[PDB]
Amino acid sequence: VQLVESGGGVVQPGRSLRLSCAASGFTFSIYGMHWVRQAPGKGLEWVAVISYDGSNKYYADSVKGRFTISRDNSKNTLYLQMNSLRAEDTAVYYCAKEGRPSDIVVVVAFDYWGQGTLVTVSSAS
Amino acid sequence: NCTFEYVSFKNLREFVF
Amino acid sequence: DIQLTQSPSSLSASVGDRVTITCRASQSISSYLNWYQQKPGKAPKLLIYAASSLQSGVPSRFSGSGSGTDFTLTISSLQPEDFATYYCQQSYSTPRTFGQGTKVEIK
Amino acid sequence: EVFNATRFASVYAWNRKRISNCVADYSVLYNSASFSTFKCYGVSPTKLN
Ligand SMILES: *[C@@H]1O[C@H](CO)[C@@H](O)[C@H](O)[C@H]1NC(C)=O
Repeated sequence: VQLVESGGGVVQPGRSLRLSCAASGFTFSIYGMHWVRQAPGKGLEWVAVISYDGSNKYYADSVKGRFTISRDNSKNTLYLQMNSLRAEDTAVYYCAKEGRPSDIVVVVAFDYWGQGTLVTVSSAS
Repeated sequence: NCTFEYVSFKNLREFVF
Repeated sequence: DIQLTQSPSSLSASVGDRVTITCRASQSISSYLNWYQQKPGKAPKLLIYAASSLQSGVPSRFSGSGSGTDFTLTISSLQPEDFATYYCQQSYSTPRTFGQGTKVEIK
Repeated sequence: EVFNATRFASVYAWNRKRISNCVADYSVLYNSASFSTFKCYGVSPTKLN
């Protein structure tokens, strides 16, 4: 099971960016997918979640309206469309998979993480 | 070593226990 | 939103000690914490799910317990590699949230 | 009555109260949510009633 993240880099405030997480090693199309971000030196902050089929999408408080999560079950790739970027959005963003370890499936849990990608919202050159 | 509890010639009384 | 607060925010201890980290929820979620171990510069690793089940490959010294609102993560005997930041995380309802983090350092 | 007793005893002297010959509404306990932890190991609280 592998989650390859990409799409990071330097973005000026107010522009947009798309993050990608390529899924392999498991049946992607049956699992929910999460985005989790970590501001530099800060704690974890849940970002967005998408249902297996992409019909259901929920977002955290700080990103409603600006962030759009999407899904491609054919390429087994997860995308996070971020818009109206601002200074506070600078964070190392993780894609993550639902997962449940045993039979306590009434736990629906959290599991294996991608390596994480850094997004810097800055006007610096 | 103790358990639950319950509370609640002219004549002949007959009891079958 | 369901708020999860960890205490203490940090603690110093030595190898072999017994440590206790508590996460308390604003509302009863009744079995839905998940405990992770995070090291600086790398993604977190899941430790305990349903607040009491040990995830495969994690040493048996890690233990979680509780239900409802009061929960505990316990490591029976510390080793050098266990000094790290630990987050609780609820899954009862959306939006999913995390605790603020508990850092374990060397005394 | 057990939960709403004005004073509970100290932890060392744990009072043991025996219950019998009554119908028990576990569900009313289950629905009540003031109790911070309603942990169950032996039997699932739904089946308790
Ligand atoms: C109470 O019952 C137990 C049963 O194992 C017995 O060992 C004990 O002696 C009893 N107490 C008295 C005072 O006989």
